[PDB]
Amino acid sequence: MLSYRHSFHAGNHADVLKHTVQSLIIESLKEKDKPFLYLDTHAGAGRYQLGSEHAERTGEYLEGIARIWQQDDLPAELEAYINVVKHFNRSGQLRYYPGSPLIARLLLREQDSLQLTELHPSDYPLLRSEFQKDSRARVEKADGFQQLKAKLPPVSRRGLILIDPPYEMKTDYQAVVSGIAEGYKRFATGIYALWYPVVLRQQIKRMIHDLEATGIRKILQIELAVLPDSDRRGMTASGMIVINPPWKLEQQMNNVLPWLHSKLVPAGTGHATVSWIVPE
Ligand SMILES: Nc1ncnc2c1ncn2[C@@H]1O[C@H](CSCC[C@H](N)C(=O)O)[C@@H](O)[C@H]1O
Ligand SMILES: Nc1ncnc2c1ncn2[C@@H]1O[C@H](COP(=O)(O)O)[C@@H](O)[C@H]1O
Ligand code: NA
Repeated sequence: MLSYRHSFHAGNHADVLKHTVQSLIIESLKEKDKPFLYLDTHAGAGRYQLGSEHAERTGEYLEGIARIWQQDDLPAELEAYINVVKHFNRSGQLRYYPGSPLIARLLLREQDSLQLTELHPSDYPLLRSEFQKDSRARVEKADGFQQLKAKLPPVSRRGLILIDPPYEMKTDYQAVVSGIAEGYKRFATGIYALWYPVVLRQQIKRMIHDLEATGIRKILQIELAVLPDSDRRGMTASGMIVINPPWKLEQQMNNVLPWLHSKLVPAGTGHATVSWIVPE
């Protein structure tokens, strides 16, 4: 029961990919003056201490955000994201990492809104504090999957829905698919971004098969692996599955994925790909 702590992983290569994609979608949504909703089902604490015992135990951020945030040849597509990270580390030392809600908080406009949920009794109060002074946001201690029913469609009728569970419970692999189906039924023009870990490739193949079976079209897959697939314990890769991606996203990812992979994976192992699960 909610034993997962994101602090162990905050700012690792999966977070870099996830937040790169999140930021690019937000920038696309901002192109039109009309307001939109940012809905984060599994929101986390908001920000993470990289000097914490958890972060330093794995040191995963050292192979993630650390490898790109001070690069002089940073691709333009990453500027919005990296500028948020720099805002939280103005000393130039890498000490704090902004989670999805804070990236959203700093990229959204005055007219936009945020709806965030987190169940963990350490992380929810921290998330609440991050948004006490920002009336654009609503933060609730409740099941994120339920929000795909309760909060869609938004009155603004525009939005990004980030679904980023920890997959501590293996039912998550089914729940993300059923949850997307329910949300899509209520709000078919929404942009849905689903993060997934590759611990067992067969789990992911089954998940993608289930997603195809919903009949939903226009499904883009973006994956970055630091190691080839393995049956061993660890996560060798992660990806973003994006439903209704903005028209530029595929090209933007083709522009930045090789650079990202070269920086995050100096040994050149694994892969990085963008492809359609379901076209048109
Ligand atoms: N059913 C559920 N509803 C809401 N939060 C959940 C949940 N099950 C697990 N969680 C929380 O989901 C989170 C996944 S990590 C979230 C990271 C965040 N989206 C970011 O990018 O920074 C954990 O904080 C965990 O406590
Ligand atoms: N966000 C993440 N980033 C990197 N590794 C992760 C993440 N979530 C889970 N893992 C790893 O995936 C493996 C399987 O998780 P578990 O079975 O819960 O230990 C463990 O090695 C975890 O550390
Ligand atoms: Na996770």
